[PDB]
Amino acid sequence: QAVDETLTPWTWNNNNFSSLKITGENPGSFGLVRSQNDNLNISSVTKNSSDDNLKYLNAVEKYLDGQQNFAIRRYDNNGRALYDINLAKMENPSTVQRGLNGEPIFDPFKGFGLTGNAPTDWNEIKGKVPVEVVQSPHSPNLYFVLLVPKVALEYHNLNNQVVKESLEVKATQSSFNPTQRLQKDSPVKDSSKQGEKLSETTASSMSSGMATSTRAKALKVEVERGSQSDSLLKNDFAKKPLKHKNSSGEVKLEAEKEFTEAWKPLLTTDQIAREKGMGATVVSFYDAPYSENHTAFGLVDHIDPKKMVENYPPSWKTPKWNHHGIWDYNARNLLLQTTGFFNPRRHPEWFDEGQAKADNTSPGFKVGDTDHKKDGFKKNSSSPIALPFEAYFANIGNMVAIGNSVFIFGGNGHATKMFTTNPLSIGVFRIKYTDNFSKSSVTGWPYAVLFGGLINPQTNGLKDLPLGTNRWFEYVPRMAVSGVKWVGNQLVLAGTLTMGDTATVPRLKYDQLEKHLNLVAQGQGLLREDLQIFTPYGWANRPDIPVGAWLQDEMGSKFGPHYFLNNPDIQDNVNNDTVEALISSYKNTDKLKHVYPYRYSGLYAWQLFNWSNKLTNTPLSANFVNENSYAPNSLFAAILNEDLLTGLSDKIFYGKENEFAENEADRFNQLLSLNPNPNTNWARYLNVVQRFTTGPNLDSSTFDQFLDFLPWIGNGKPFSNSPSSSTPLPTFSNINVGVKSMITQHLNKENTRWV
Amino acid sequence: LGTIPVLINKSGDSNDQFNKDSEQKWDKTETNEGNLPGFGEVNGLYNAALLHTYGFFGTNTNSTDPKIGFKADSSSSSSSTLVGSGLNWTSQDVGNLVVINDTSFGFQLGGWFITFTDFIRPRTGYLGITLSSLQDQTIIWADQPWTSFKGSYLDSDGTPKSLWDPTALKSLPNSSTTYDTNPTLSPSFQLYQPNKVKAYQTTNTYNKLIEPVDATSAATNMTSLLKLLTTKNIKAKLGKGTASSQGNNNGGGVSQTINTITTTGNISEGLKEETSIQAETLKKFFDSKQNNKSEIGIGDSTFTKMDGKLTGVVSTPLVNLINGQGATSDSDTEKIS
Amino acid sequence: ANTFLVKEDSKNVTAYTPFATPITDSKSDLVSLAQLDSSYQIADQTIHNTNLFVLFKSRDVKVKYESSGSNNISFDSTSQGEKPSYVVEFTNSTNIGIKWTMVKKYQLDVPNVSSDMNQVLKNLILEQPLTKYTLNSSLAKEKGKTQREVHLGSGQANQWTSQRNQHDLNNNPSPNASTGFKLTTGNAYRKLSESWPIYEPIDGTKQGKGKDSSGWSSTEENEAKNDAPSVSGSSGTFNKYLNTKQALESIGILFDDQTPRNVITQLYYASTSKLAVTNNHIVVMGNSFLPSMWYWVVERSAQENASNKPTWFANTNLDWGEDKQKQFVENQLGYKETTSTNSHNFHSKSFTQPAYLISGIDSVNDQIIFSGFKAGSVGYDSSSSSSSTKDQALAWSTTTSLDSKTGYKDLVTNDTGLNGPINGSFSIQDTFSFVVPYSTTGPIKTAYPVKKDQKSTVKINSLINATPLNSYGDEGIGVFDALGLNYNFKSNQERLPSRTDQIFVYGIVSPNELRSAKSSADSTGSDTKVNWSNTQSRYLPVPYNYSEGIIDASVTTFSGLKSIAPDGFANSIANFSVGLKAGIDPNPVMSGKKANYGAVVLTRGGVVRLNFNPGNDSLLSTTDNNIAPISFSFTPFTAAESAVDLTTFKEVTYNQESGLWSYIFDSSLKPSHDGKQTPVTDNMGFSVITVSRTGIELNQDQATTTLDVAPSALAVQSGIQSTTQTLTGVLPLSEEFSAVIAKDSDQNKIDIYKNNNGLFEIDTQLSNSVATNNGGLAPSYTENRVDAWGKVEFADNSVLQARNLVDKTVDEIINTPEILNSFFRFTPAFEDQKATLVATKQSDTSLSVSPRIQFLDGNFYDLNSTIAGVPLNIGFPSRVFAGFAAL
Ligand SMILES: CC(=O)N[C@H]1[C@H]([C@H](O)[C@H](O)CO)O[C@@](OC[C@H]2O[C@@H](O[C@H]3[C@H](O)[C@@H](O)CO[C@@H]3CO)[C@H](O)[C@@H](O)[C@H]2O)(C(=O)O)C[C@@H]1O
Ligand SMILES: [K+]
Repeated sequence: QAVDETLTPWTWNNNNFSSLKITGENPGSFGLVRSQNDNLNISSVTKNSSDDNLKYLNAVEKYLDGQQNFAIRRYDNNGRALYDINLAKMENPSTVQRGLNGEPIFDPFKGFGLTGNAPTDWNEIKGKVPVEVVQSPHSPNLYFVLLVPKVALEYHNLNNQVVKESLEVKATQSSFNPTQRLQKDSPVKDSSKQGEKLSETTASSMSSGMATSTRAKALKVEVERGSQSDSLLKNDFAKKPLKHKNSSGEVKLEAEKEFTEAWKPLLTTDQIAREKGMGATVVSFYDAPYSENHTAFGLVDHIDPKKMVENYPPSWKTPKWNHHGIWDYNARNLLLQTTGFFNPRRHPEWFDEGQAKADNTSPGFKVGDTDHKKDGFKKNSSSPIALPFEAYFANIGNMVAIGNSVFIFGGNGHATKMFTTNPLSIGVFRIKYTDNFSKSSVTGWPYAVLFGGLINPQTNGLKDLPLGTNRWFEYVPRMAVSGVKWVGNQLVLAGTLTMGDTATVPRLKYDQLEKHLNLVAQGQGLLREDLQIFTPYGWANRPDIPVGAWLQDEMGSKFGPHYFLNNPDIQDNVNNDTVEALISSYKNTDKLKHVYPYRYSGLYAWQLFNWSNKLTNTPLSANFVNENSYAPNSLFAAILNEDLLTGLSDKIFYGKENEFAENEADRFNQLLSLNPNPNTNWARYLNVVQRFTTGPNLDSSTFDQFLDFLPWIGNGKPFSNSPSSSTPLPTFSNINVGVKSMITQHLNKENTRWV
Repeated sequence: LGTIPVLINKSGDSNDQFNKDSEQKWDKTETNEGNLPGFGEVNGLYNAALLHTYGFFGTNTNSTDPKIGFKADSSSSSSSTLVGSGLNWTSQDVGNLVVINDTSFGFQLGGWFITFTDFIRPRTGYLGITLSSLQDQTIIWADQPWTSFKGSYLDSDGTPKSLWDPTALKSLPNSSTTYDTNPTLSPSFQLYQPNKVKAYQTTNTYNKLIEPVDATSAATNMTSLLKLLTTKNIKAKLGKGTASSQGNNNGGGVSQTINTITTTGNISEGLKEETSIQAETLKKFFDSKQNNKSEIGIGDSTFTKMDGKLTGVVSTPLVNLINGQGATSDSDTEKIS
Repeated sequence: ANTFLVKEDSKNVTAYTPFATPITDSKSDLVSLAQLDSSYQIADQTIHNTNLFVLFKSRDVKVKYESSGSNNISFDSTSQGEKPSYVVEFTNSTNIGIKWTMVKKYQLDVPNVSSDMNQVLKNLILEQPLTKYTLNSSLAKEKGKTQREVHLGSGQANQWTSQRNQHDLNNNPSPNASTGFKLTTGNAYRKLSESWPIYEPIDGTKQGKGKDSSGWSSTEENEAKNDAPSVSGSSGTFNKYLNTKQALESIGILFDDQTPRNVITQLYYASTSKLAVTNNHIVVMGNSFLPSMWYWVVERSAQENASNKPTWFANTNLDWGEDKQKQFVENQLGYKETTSTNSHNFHSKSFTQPAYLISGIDSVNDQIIFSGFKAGSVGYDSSSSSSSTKDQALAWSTTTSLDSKTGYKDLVTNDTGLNGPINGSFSIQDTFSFVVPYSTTGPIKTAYPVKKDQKSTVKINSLINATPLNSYGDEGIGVFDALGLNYNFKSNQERLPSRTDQIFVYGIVSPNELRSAKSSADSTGSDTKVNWSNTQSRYLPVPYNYSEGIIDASVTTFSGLKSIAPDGFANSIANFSVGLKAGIDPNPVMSGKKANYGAVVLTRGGVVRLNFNPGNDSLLSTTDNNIAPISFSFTPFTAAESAVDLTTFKEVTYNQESGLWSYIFDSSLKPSHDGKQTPVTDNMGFSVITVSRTGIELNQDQATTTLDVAPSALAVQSGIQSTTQTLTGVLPLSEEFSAVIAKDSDQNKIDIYKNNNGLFEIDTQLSNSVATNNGGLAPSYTENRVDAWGKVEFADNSVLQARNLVDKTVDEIINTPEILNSFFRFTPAFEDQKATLVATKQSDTSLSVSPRIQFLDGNFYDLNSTIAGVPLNIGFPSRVFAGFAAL
């Protein structure tokens, strides 16, 4: 009960909490404290080869219960300690007694009435450590605290052969070489299947056009359902005249032949939900500084992973698949990349089997059979997105309270991060109270649906950032979270955020991988880098040409009229007489589409402007999404609807409006948007953000001027280089680089003099 | 965070060196003597300028020339790789959100404190951001640097503040123990691959895109660069890797953001246009202010030392307590009972 | 009036209490009371200074147009179709209950027609009305002649540069710009004396007869009929033609059996749809469904048995924002010339924009606000004989060029397309655009596509479209014009407006302005004109995300554009607007400034805010012409508001306490049958959209006298909706609560919806509490229950002795309301519901107390409360306390 001076205050790395300021009727502080003692040899808890992690983690918690003490003492308004609150050790623990209207029975000098019995699950809460504390905005003397297993603090002090990196260091006995891990060999035309390519348009409709040319025509693509029980009648997007290399066996993503001791979670999402001692907990409690009965508990809630994972969007059951489907799946697998939008080859932190499922196989859809008409149907999934131990504690921390409810926005991830492993906050939990605080409820939702209302009007920074989405939640935003607080009247969020993947929107020609090793390694999970890299000489004409169309100039002797290398100077001129042969005739239908005999080309900005998940002026608009970031690559802060965050229902209901197409005939005429069904409610959650910000309130090259103005912390020198013949040049801005000249000779040779 | 990578052909090792002088021509960007890569470079920026700002060649960052860099040659086929900046910070190194008044708020992000002062009420001619940088070389050149940050808080004199302790750092998961650890798994390490590239044209060098070649055996020609992938080997060649860094041996204590007024971040003479392009008039407006950044809201955080360990803070609406010490008799209230 | 009026049907208005109960005997057949026959129905109604103003129109109405004589428009007296529409003023004669009695009755007569007017009307032709079931491809019309075919001819664009000076087309880079669209195929066009068909073509590019009246009825009408036969419970194939007869009846088209009545009749019947009332005037305007060509300003002073005359819109000059914007519209109305003969159109006879699709109409202070869409009007060559543009409409994109100096003023005053075609397709370098890249020997000249040779002998007559598009031509610029998809390539990408297609129009009209209009309408002999100088226009396209699969980066045109339109329309190209409503901000303004007011109106994909300056009753402007007229703001709908079927709009209320607009949609308004004659089965239920204001409003503090950012609005689908119940009425009791009255089967039921942080949800316990009235006007009181009146427990009498209040007298206690709040403990049924005790002296030694309790509407009720003067007799208790002293 009374104060013990042997426990000293500390800051947790994952949320940076250490104290709460109490406000209103009796001010003061609560703060975290721990025992001062050194020589914490956790490696003495020996791990055998013949058993799983759970009995080891329970032995580490039992060891830490002996080796350390933790508590949450109260202080007065000047910082004098009042009472100790070591939750593992305090005398006569009880819940608070209630009147028939749910109110706690109280009188300030006596304190609260105690029932004389502890809350539910007391036999497994007593081992947990408290890590964040908050106060009710509307109810007097009422507080909330968040608790975790002590391994969520000690994770980096556990022994290194179980708390591994996602990549091995190796013994380097043959000397080191970074090319030995990379799957690298490029695909080739099939020696026994050359003829299944797209057909050339034998006659093309006039459409009241007039001009003509000698060049080869556009290529037809057709899809239709037929009458057969398990096959289409046509499916030209599912053609496969390319195949992988043989180099002492076939080159492919095949985890069991690469990962000899595959990296895996400390616990799976279905373990943490059922092993009630390993899940995080929130409790309500009551406190008064000068009473006889100064402190007692309210109610206990589990921050259950299933209350987050069962609220993932329907597509997160099949993270190896996306709404473009068969052609995009094949083009990614041919380039040895991650298929879908979230697979574990890049993102193992959210999967219960970690690296052991780092493959493109069995994506929840029928693919790779002997006939293009037989591929392209929905089936059972091989691996859904989960919430395993490492991602779970990155989704814990950063609390706030609003009305009769309290929240958890997740941490920065420094609970569970490793040098090749990037767990993050992927959303928000809420805990809600009912029957005048007699009862409670718990839920959570991902940022992917909560950010769905973002549009270009909602920021004073730059426009068109890779933050857009559509009717399928295949864009997956996640954050290292700085916190949530009241800025005067406004509720505000801050941190760092994942964009969509900007490094792989431009795409390679199929054969050239052996001269582009970094650009494939950056897609392979071997290089975990999100920065954009200059590589234009090896890109194809468009990111979205289907794999059946590519093999139209294997010699390069026609400069590939339908598909060739991205050089900007040798683009086909549409002029105005040219269009009738190359586009101004090839009309599409409800079963027929075309690939044009036109040499498209352009540099990195034109690639992103066409195929990035850019923001726009209206929500759910972004039909193109590439892939999701390794790590946070944006600043982020936002203003929230605190009312709507209080008003939204506990359970999100999705429906068939968020499902991928069941077969490819529904993919050919695929609906871009739909109204919510009568039973569903997902569209209500889109609007929790009012406004957001990302950097300086500057436009165009002016922003590159700010990038040049700030000092580099390693030497105190600005990247602009101007504060001291043969002087050096700046890096970000173009001012004083090279020479001035007039743009009057460029492109159209017009408007430049005045506009 | 200071962790943009740079592209390299050449290390500080014997006969592998690249020079600040007689090997780079800033006045002649039309030819290979300007050393622009044309392949494998980070988008939007320029590599040789970034190498100069890092000081990988010349006496800019160290008491003698480290001789690390990139060169374009017309005599032979050549090899390169990306390498790190020498810094180990990362974008997950974000600390406490703190609110200063009814409209202004900020947070710690690695070696910086950042403030979003105008987000609730924007204005014309204001850039909307302020930034304060840490100075301590013992923190900035550490191997796991964010572990030295002890928390950030609002203080009752009207400023945000933070705590640091140079005694809090620890070694990597192993000390190499018995073998030459070239791939030291660490927060700025990556498995960067060889890029192999054809000879540059001696004149009219950039009239066409630069052409890469089969890199699948290229690693044998570039073993010095493969050793330079680990940040500790970059720091060693920059003279930062050991006690040659100097400064305070201990020196934990308190850090504070720069002073501010209603004029701070007003750049209205660098904003808008009437003669030229807006970045160029902002560049003119910045050039006379390179030695006076604090009125732009850009600068270094002030710092004071403390005795003993820093473990954390606890906070009240009147006072902040360090390790739980700093309380007072409340002398203005003694006579009331 | 402490009541809500509910239109139970086409004839009956019943008054409801805040307890969602009818006031007894209040239910009144306003048709019968207006001494109108059983063919009349209520179109619109409004309260002004506590009297009820009703607009009635007749299903029996028959109008005629005879091109000769000159009382050209008249009612058809023969049979029984002399059935003009009436406005009627009713007053409540009783102070207990509701006895509506008739005060003033005004007939809405047919327009006078001048000579100049009747020459345009002779050959005026009108497009068949757009419906629910009209497709992008139904609208689409066959592409007309190129500018260089019209002029030079069959022949070459190798001579385009030698020749364009000899036809006033100097420096014109657009030999292939379209001069418009063919009237031999598509949507039926018809004169005032003809009838539209019940059949709409699926591909109007192929399947219509357009203005080919004679061709329709001898060939293509039998095809349409055999392909698309009316139901008869038949069923057919609908390969070439939808059959929209029931969708037609739905939007107010009238019928002798299976044939619609003449155009002039449907014009009149639509024209008398909406009303508004000021101290001096009744104004009457048309619906959002047909174009209207006239409106009424009735002088409320008008003698008892008079014939109030409508003012033509062709005689009503608006300010479109800048003179150029007027010229754009007037240039494309038709060919003007002193040189031509019998070639008469609105432009050639010096009329202005002749027709609007009106959103609706309201009054604030003594001001009429209106808004709507410019109904497309263009010239068409009705020539007979080798006329190249024969049977062709003369229309062109007027969309601002790429090089246009940016900033609004510049954009809308750009000389691009001003006098003729300029827009088509352009492949500069390798960057496709439909819009001219620039607008050098000298400056670019545009000309009207009637070749100099035929200038004397040509016949260009006026038509009106069914929609806000001028140009139906099946080229790619038409889609981009209609969808808002033309953009510049500068360092901002500001969107390039049209000034002829998709043009929204609003204003505020002063009582002097309504006075000219009445003057135009009474004008002896010639056409008198009216200037309305408090108006603006705005390019307001339908949203591009209400379509799919548009090509960029076989260009997509109207005949191939794919609709995904969620808002109850097949088509995704023609904008629509409905339920304009004004309202006074309740939010205080700085003293010595007058109360703020706005209006809002729904359009496809968003709510529009109109903003006013109460100071001089003007549109809000700001000094800069760079920022765009600050009188208008557009806030786009989310998925939830986009999903509401806008063709089901029933009514819009504004509440001055909440400062909130309620838009009621009733799905019982859907037609019985599809265009394929399939029974329509989602005709059950209703929906409410709540509009609020957003931004910094005028005159908060010294800073907000000046504004350079337009205030806007926000439409939220509130949560009050149903796909099961039949609506009677929605009573917006308060910001926190709405009462819905509905039938599940056939009896009325009361649901209460409670606002939870911006989202309304049913409260089943409060619904049951409110609905338990036991046949009374208000919810029961039960002592032992937290009901609609909360719960009141009285102190025991023994409290007086314990607290020494026996030493206080009755008069002391009775004048000490804080003492007598200590005589009960109150449990609210909803948060912040309040209650007090009213005290009454009973003897020297004793008093009684009786609770005064707030209901859902924020109002206090007690034993003596009335609605409409009728005691509610709710049943609050009384409680004696006794033992107080006499001093
Ligand atoms: C909307 C429109 O008509 N655009 C036309 C453009 C436009 O004027 C420019 O792009 C603006 O910079 O002009 C085009 O034509 C110019 C050339 O025409 C050639 O003649 C062709 C003709 O173009 C074709 O329609 C039919 O065959 C003719 C040959 O018999 C001339 O030989 C050449 O010198 C140019 O004048 C263009 O952009 O090419 C046509 C566009 O439709
Ligand atoms: K009661």
